[PDB]
Amino acid sequence: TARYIRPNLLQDRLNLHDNFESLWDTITTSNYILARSVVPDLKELVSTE
Amino acid sequence: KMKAIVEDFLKRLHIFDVARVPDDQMYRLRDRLRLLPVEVRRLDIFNLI
Repeated sequence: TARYIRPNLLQDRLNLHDNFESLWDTITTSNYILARSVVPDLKELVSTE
Repeated sequence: KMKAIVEDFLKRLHIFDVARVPDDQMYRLRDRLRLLPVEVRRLDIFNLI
């Protein structure tokens, strides 16, 4: 009975990476914060002092 | 995890502020120890066990 909806992941289609700087910056920024949210925190360090 | 043995070692040799010395040097310490023989006494027993 299983049924899903195709994700539709056609690539770039639009090449903004060659003029729309203004917006890339906004993307990068975004994708970046996104990243930090994931990058696991570290553990077992050497006592600062 | 050997960060264990080194610690005790140095301690038993008073003077040294164990806590007040990094994990570094410590490892390098192992690296040198690993290349050393054992005192017949010590060794001769482990073989037995």
